[PDB]
Amino acid sequence: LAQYQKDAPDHQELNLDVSLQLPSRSSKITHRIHWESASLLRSEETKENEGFTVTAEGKGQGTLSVVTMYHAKAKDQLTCNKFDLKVTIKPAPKNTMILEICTRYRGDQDATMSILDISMMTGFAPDTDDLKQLANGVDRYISKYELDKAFSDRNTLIIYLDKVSHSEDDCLAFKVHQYFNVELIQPGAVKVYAYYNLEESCTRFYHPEKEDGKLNKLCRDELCRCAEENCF
Amino acid sequence: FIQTDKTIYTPGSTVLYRIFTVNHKLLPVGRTVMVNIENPEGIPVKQDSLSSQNQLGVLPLSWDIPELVNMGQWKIRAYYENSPQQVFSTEFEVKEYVLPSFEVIVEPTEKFYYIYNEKGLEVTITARFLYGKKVEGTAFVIFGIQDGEQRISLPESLKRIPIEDGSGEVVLSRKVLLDGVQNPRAEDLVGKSLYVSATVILHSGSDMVQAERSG
Amino acid sequence: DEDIIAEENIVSRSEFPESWLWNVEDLKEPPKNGISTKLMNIFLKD
Amino acid sequence: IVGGKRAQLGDLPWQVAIKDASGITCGGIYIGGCWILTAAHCLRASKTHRYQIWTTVVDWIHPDLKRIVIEYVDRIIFHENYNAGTYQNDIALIEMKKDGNKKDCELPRSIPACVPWSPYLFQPNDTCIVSGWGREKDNERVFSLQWGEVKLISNCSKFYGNRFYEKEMECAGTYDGSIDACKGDSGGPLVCMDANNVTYVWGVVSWGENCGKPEFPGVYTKVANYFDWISYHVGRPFISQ
Amino acid sequence: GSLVVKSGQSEDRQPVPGQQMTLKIEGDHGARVVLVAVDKGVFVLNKKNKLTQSKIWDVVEKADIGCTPGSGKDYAGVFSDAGLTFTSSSGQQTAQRAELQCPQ
Amino acid sequence: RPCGHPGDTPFGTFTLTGGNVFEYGVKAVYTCNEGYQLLGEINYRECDTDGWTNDIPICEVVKCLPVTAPENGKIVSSAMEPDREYHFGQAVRFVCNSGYKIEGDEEMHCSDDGFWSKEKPKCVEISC
Ligand SMILES: *[C@@H]1O[C@H](CO)[C@@H](O)[C@H](O)[C@H]1NC(C)=O
Ligand SMILES: *[C@@H]1O[C@H](CO)[C@@H](O)[C@H](O)[C@H]1NC(C)=O
Ligand SMILES: *[C@@H]1O[C@H](CO)[C@@H](O)[C@H](O)[C@H]1NC(C)=O
Repeated sequence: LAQYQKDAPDHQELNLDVSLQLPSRSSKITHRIHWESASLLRSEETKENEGFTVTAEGKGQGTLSVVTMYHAKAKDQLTCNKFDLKVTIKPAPKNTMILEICTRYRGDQDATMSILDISMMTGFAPDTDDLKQLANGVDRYISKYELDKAFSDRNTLIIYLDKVSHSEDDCLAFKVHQYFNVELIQPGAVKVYAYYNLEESCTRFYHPEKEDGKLNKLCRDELCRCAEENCF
Repeated sequence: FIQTDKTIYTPGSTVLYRIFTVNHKLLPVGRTVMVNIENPEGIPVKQDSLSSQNQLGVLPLSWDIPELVNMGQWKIRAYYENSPQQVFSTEFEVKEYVLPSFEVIVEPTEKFYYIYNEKGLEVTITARFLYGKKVEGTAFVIFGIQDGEQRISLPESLKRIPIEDGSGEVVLSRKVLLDGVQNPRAEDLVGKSLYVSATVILHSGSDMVQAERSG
Repeated sequence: DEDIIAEENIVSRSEFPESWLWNVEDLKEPPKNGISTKLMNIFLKD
Repeated sequence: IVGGKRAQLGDLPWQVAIKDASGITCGGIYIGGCWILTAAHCLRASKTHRYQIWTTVVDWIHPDLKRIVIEYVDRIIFHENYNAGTYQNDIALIEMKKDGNKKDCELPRSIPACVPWSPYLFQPNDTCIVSGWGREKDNERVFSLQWGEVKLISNCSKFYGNRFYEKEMECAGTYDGSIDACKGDSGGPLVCMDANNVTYVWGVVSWGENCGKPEFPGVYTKVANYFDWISYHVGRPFISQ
Repeated sequence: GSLVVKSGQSEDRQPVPGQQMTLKIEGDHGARVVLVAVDKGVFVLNKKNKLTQSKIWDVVEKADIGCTPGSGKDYAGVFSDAGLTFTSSSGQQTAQRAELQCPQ
Repeated sequence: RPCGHPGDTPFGTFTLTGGNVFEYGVKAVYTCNEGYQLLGEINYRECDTDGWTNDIPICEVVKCLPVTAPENGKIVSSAMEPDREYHFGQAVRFVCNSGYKIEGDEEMHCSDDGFWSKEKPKCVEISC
């Protein structure tokens, strides 16, 4: 038994030589799998998607895993996956318009506390009287910080909601006045989300009668150029 | 001793770290050190064997992070070549992030909660920008009870408070605490802990920070 | 216009490192009660 | 390069290196202005900014640091009809960026190597020189720049058959000489000299096969067929068509 | 020894983005000092695994060979529990230690 | 007219010459760290009426030539394997085969000079 522990042999020899053999020329990536570095993950990347040949030789055992990373098209919505937002801006009956925002939670239960992040269009500002009327109770909240600012330099606003319904749309509206006049008006935006998760949000843009939120883009297949000026 | 320049890194950035090589008297020495980079799964992905000689006990190294990578707690494992049984480690998180530009501090009045305190756990929220100036905004504070690793949120304890002059206060009432758990016997809560989560949003709505104080 | 810096004369800030000043300095100055003070000039980031 | 001798700084100025973080991957050739001619197959990263370009390096371990100027990579240009299976249309362009202070990139060392316009300029059995940083025998080595003489051979379908395309490829190899660029020196220059010693880029190292066996010569993608393709991207400046 | 990093200029001059500043470093003669400047935003996201002096002394104290605050059951236990081996020619000696780790 | 920040190159530092703020007429000289060489004759950037001088200097790690195993000996240490460049810092080990004793320096690392800290040893038969 003492001679058995003497003639005791250490470990089964591990020495793999794994060569990537490509018909084309690039560099020469060789791999020496030894006992001292058996657990070392040896990753080799290849940009062309193709059948190729792997040639291993030597004593020992190994595992080969070919895993290809890519970009897959997504049917499911990447933006506004958990919230529906519809924003409309219409001329009210000096230029004043009416902004209407209707949101609905896409869940089984009601949404909790949410944030309405409203950015004005360049040159427009909310009506002070209208904000105070929305802010009183009714499960809404506009901070004093927002309500005290003058009509000028009031281009951002945050309306706090105590909850938003999942059963139907909760809608609000208020008047917006044109305090600055510009030939090119930048579209405003509204962003709804729940306080416990900022990633699950929805953002819509508005521009006085310009479909959706988007600028005049020219798109085909993947590749879009800006078309936000005169045709010629 | 391993020192990384930061605690968290984005995919693509370079990790700069120094290994200080001393003896049991903490005096700088020149020896050979084996370094292993290890992914959150546990598989070593980069081994190396360097020398501390002519380096005055300081060994400057760097490791490049691939673009496509698995997030989570990575590890650097070093050990002297002569002593492979004494393995020193440091972790660094890999994650996609942006700087919050401000800090939120959730500070309870006491470092504990007396089970028979009717006032409950009063917490002060202090938010200030990273350059010192205070922060005006709104904070959503919510409480929870932690039992080992099982967290039970208390929906009734949700509060919305104004952050005025960089400071706010929010109280978890004892009644809500007892009502949240489905056990009238308060003695069972002894041995458990409370955690507080606060989300502060600027009035501009351009930054949001969630912070937590558990245990 | 009048009384304003032209657009081309404004150099935008671009240096926003999360960590920097990964430098090495040696204290070779004549000691004062065993302490050697070294004044080091650094350029702050943006 | 199997055979050949160690290159020295003055000999082949038009040689250009491409080195990533993990060693050096192939190498191109300077064709004037701020443009480099390489193979499309070797570099295939839409994460191009890290690629870096070295010139007049000759030896990878002890540069002389004198006039060893290296330049960043601005933009890559791949052939639209590149085939990955047959290695057809294996050509690509490299644009080197320089600061806005100077209009162009001034590299006073490397010499342009012109572009061929017709496949009839040079014929087989002509003395051509392919040079780069490849691997002689199977030895890794590849520290110092190697160059060697090769001959163009006609109708390469005798050795490769259907895989070869004479309109878009060209074969150069020495019988029993085995002097053949191999592995690491892909996309490199296949340079041939004229009667005036005007230096031409007849081809770039495409795919080939295992060096050594004279019954399998190296295959290089022919430059003269893609003369008009380069002109569209780099304009009409430089050498007379 | 000691190592202090402080302002190498006056306290009227305020730091401005890009402005040169002087850093006063005072430490032991001949010591090699390594530096690092980190944005505090990093620590707002993660403030763990940070190198401090307290953690260094922690590692040292965890590799200590003593296992008791003091004394022992006998005169040999005092030496063994305080991380010492006493051995006299007359025969008074401490028991052998075959455990790298302290008893639980 | 103040130029921009000249930018930090990896494994290197820069000093301003002729002034204390990135203004017109200053020079920014670069110098790599220990174990890193400054390849390229261009090492400075100068604030002109437009911007700085051409591009940004580069710092590369010095490399050491790979060493084969001595006769009747093998090298089974170091990094991820064969016949490759060894950059600054890395170290190798020599262990002679059974029946052969080492005759020189057993360890060595990649020194500053792009050369090894010690010379390659020999493996001689065990003799008493
Ligand atoms: C091959 O090329 C050489 C050029 O040196 C020429 O002399 C020889 O005749 C050629 N042989 C054939 C078979 O074309
Ligand atoms: C090309 O033609 C035949 C194909 O039938 C081929 O076997 C031969 O080697 C080539 N001949 C010449 C003159 O190139
Ligand atoms: C061209 O190269 C040959 C090669 O020896 C040389 O003799 C000659 O001088 C060179 N120049 C011209 C104009 O032929």
